[PDB]
Amino acid sequence: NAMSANDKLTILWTTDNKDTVFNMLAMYALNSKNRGWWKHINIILWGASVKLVANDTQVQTEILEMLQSGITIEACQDCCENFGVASIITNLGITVRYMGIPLTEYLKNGEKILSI
Repeated sequence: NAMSANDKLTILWTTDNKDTVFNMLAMYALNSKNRGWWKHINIILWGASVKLVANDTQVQTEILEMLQSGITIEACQDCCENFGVASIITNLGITVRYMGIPLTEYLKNGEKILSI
């Protein structure tokens, strides 16, 4: 059946704790992608994290490196619109879309999801 069933990691990134963002989340995602530990890595920006990414240039630098490595990053469009940052987030190369259906599907499909 499925040809990639154990090859994708999803991270639900809600935290705005910079220590955890830099030293756990970005470091593991980048190394995983670059070394082939995970063939596919998707990061969902939803919650306090959306404000952090919009406002913090050091975090933006990490976002750009992650995107360059082939990690996909999508942000909750409701959050982006409520916080007034959709243009900023889109301009970083992050996909902005309504996230309710996607998250539901990821969970229903039995994805491996680290909720940070």
